[PDB]
Amino acid sequence: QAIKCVVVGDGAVGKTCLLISYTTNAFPGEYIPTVFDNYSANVMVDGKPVNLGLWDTAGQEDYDRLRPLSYPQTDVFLICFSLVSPASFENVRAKWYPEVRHHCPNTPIILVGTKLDLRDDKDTIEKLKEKKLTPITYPQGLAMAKEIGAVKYLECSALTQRGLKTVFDEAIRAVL
Ligand SMILES: Nc1nc2c(ncn2[C@@H]2O[C@H](COP(=O)(O)OP(=O)(O)NP(=O)(O)O)[C@@H](O)[C@H]2O)c(=O)[nH]1
Ligand SMILES: [Mg+2]
Repeated sequence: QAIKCVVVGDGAVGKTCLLISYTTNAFPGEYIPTVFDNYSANVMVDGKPVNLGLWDTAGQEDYDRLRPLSYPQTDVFLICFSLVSPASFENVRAKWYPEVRHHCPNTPIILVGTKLDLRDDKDTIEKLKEKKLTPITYPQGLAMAKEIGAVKYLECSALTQRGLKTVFDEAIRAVL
């Protein structure tokens, strides 16, 4: 079964790394901003084989009139935000949930907190502290998910791969 999955979210949240770590079991060298890339993976979820078409989108605001072109016939959306960027988190409800629902009213949304490894990280906590900012907790993620009518909230690290397979397993489970 062919399943189309589109990934959106603010620039630098870890969309590309998420997709490349999942499909190749390797974390990308540098940070090259995505224009548009196309990945695929053969998955087995609950006894079913699936062709998972993964569509990587640009998080830069410049591509606002270009991004909705990826949206038709989408089976499941991943809206991504960094657990370590409150700003990216606020934009889940301010930008990404509205943009997805204006074009795809019904398509299931999975909300995905990325960079889980960085949540308990010393340098990062302290760097957010100096701006009177704090990492996004799990309860807040779940409330945001309910807020945007997401079908699942999941947390993962593209770096350690912690929670990474479940993201896509649940993405497929929201279509099936
Ligand atoms: N610690 C940590 N860093 C991560 C993780 N995922 C991505 N990063 C870092 O975050 C930066 C952005 O990653 P990237 O996947 O390119 O984000 P993006 O959402 O694709 N950006 P764009 O919208 O511009 O394409 C990179 O420096 C990358 O190494 C993660 O799970 N943990
Ligand atoms: Mg990218």
